[PDB]
Amino acid sequence: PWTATSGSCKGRCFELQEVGPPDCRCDNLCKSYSSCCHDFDELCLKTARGWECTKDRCGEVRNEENACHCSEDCLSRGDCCTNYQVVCKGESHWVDDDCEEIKVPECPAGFVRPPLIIFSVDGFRASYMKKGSKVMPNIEKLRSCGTHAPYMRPVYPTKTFPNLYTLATGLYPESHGIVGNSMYDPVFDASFHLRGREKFNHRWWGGQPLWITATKQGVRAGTFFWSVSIPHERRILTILQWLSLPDNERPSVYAFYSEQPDFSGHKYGPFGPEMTNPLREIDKTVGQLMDGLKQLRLHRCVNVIFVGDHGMEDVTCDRTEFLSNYLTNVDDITLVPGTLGRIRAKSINNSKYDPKTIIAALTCKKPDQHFKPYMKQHLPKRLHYANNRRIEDIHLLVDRRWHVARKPLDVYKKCFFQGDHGFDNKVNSMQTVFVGYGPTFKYRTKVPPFENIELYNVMCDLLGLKPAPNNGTHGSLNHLLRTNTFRPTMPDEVSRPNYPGIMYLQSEFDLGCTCDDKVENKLEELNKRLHTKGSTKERHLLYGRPAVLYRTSYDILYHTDFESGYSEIFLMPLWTSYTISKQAEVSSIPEHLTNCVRPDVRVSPGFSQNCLAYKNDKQMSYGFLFPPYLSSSPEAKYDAFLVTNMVPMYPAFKRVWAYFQRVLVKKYASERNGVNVISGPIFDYNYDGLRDTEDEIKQYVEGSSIPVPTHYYSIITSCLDFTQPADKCDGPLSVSSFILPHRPDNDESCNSSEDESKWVEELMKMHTARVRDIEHLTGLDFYRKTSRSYSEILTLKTYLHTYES
Ligand SMILES: *[C@@H]1O[C@H](CO)[C@@H](O[C@@H]2O[C@H](CO)[C@@H](O[C@@H]3O[C@H](CO[C@H]4O[C@H](CO)[C@@H](O)[C@H](O[C@H]5O[C@H](CO)[C@@H](O)[C@H](O)[C@@H]5O[C@H]5O[C@H](CO)[C@@H](O)[C@H](O)[C@@H]5O)[C@@H]4O)[C@@H](O)[C@H](O[C@H]4O[C@H](CO)[C@@H](O)[C@H](O)[C@@H]4O[C@H]4O[C@H](CO)[C@@H](O)[C@H](O)[C@@H]4O)[C@@H]3O)[C@H](O)[C@H]2NC(C)=O)[C@H](O)[C@H]1NC(C)=O
Ligand SMILES: NC(=O)[C@@H]1CCN1C(=O)COc1cccc2nsnc12
Ligand SMILES: [Ca+2]
Ligand SMILES: [Ca+2]
Ligand SMILES: [K+]
Ligand code: NA
Ligand SMILES: [Zn+2]
Repeated sequence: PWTATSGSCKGRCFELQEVGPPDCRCDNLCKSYSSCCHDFDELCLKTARGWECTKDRCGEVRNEENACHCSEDCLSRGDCCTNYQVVCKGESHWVDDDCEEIKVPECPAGFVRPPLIIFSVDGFRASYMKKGSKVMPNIEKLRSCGTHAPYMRPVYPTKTFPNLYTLATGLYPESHGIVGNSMYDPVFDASFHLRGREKFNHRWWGGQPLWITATKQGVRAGTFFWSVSIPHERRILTILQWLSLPDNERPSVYAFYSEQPDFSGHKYGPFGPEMTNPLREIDKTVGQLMDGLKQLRLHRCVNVIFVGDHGMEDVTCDRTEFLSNYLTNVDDITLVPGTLGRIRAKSINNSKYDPKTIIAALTCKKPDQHFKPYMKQHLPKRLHYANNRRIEDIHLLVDRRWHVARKPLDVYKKCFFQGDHGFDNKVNSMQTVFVGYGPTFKYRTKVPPFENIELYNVMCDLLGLKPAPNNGTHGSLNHLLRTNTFRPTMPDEVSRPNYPGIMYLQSEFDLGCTCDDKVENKLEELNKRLHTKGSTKERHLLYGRPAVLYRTSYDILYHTDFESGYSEIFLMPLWTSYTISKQAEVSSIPEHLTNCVRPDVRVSPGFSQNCLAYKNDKQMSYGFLFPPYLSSSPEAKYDAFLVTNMVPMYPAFKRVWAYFQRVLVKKYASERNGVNVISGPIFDYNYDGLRDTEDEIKQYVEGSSIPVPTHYYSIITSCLDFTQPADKCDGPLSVSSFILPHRPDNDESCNSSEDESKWVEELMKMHTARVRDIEHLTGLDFYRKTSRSYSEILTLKTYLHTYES
């Protein structure tokens, strides 16, 4: 675009409404667009005499050339140096004052709501709060007096633009569209990059960021972006001047952004000796804001959020893997490189390109290989990184401390750097910070770690806004807040279950199944009837039946050892619930029952699986959701071979599933003092993170209507106080969950030729999940009947067990 830069910034410095080219701009982004009026530096970026009042400037004659003022009129003009009251009026720095609870907002007249200030710091690693604590007194006072988490989990990839835009929208990058710091959109045929002009185009930027949500609901917003050449002292002074505007003109929400400590972290590594100075400097900027707020009498009015986008790991040029050491055809691919890999064909005119051969050439080729290839639909579902045309089908998950590059020349026609980020968002070095301070946040409160996708909802709660639809779980962070909590109701159940009794004779079934189960006592005849009508259901279903939130046809089936919700549409359980006490015994499948499958006389032949389909399907076998190994008695074991408990399983997956059921469930019950397990299938053939309808299923057991799951889940719940058994717990719960990919090979696990005891648990840890992730993939709602507050249950449903030490 052309700009007539001969207009003037007189009286317009850091104006909030941006004017359209060809008119010249005076806003905090004009520099980045080469569009400022000729006099912007002169008028808007004054530097004379620097940023601090000195004793000799106190009561000076106003000089409009000064960067900031120490004259008597400065407080009414809103343009004092932040230290004016300290130097000139005997006041204390905010950091030197005792922490005093802010029970109510203490705001000047005309303030309709406590303003919100988001203070975002690039590359601020979680452990900086403890390791830098001696040189960050302002930050340590926000942290200790307010509400803090030990860390906040970013989104993947743990890069700047994806994380800042997730902070602004509450969306996963797959949904907001900023899926990396570099991208190719094949529909646009356009490329997005850090340097350059394409990234300004609005088409990259999906969802509804907080400043737009605010503006649409009548709440005014400061501009959230700052041109890199505007010094931090000037950003802070601009925020404080905006806070002196008249009521009708004054924003309610503001953002400050620091490029540090990321900028230095890339050069020196996360804990380089050079990193102390950048931490001191950020702390000094926080001190400037808080002193400025105290001058304006806003320091007990404003909610301040101190938040990072991601951490920083040790990474050097010598720890690079080269695709040229794996692929013959390296010139036929494009790689997006570094702390992740994304691969596509160099040319869409190349009908020679085959993803299968590239994946195979990159799979377990070298004993200490520092990346793992995936088709994007096979990535751990917790990453939510697939449902976007900008995310390449082929992905490389790079080990922490490493890079991937196409060939060696890429690394020295561009060592230098000692830090980088972008790795798996569960990696400890990638975690970042959260502090909330103000009237609306709690006083001196620690909260558990949480994900950055949750903050948009809370920022909306802080400003009285209705959030746009997002990936947060609204209410899961109510424990951060003194007031403005959001009081959600549980979703309504959409489908009520049937409770079938005995309706079918054995001879009505023609399923091609056999079982050696013909073995005839009137004591345990009343008992079996009691078990089938749900006499043990209180033991095995501890948190109520899951609610089905979509329209479907399903049956509740009771058994001595487990309860299921059996889908007449999918011909298998949606869910299977069972409790395993610390004392439970593991047993074998008796030799005579190895191939036993039994018709369920509560369920019609036409709503049943059949064994003939599994015999004819040479790729597919079957497993059971309730494990026969954990049967309470020889007689109860027959229930586990019901055709209503069977699910399709590739033999390679049955190795994983059998080890989980035979070894790991009992191990968890031993360690956690009992566990409640809910297991089931997931169908996500379009990798959108959402339950498939039946018309989206791409694979069936050959010759049948039996759909093949993409994944199997388990939710494993126990008492947070492990002195109480899982089935008699009086207080909060503890959960871990997974979503295992249902794959026909174990190529993901490079050690899979060894015994399951060396690789299966490591696979399961990689595919750790939130209960909320399973809710999206299944249309079920769990924990409907506990003694716990709903907000606490929402917090439990967002918990991720990360298995970092
Ligand atoms: C995380 O939270 C988010 C937000 O809540 C969840 O995402 C939502 O999920 C819904 C279902 O997947 C989805 O609703 C669909 O969207 C269509 C309307 O879309 C536009 O409008 C909204 C509102 O302003 C806007 O946000 C959208 O933004 C997307 O697209 C723009 C421009 O392309 C992007 O810049 C932006 O980043 C975003 O991209 C992301 O989402 C899209 C899908 O919209 C993906 O394709 C991208 O990869 C990326 O992830 C849009 O501008 C609506 O038209 C749909 O309705 C059809 O679907 C069914 C199925 O048959 C049918 O019954 C309907 O009547 C209709 O059918 C017809 O169209 C079909 C599809 O073309 C066609 O096949 C049929 O044959 C018919 O012709 C549908 O309602 C909603 O858009 C997104 N929103 C966002 C912001 O992403 C997300 O699910 C959560 N994640 C998890 C894991 O929980
Ligand atoms: N000028 C710049 O390019 C620097 C680098 C980030 N940026 C900022 O000034 C602050 O940046 C953001 C704040 C909120 C949402 C965002 N989505 S992507 N970047 C965002
Ligand atoms: Ca960053
Ligand atoms: Ca789906
Ligand atoms: K088979
Ligand atoms: Na393998
Ligand atoms: Zn960086």
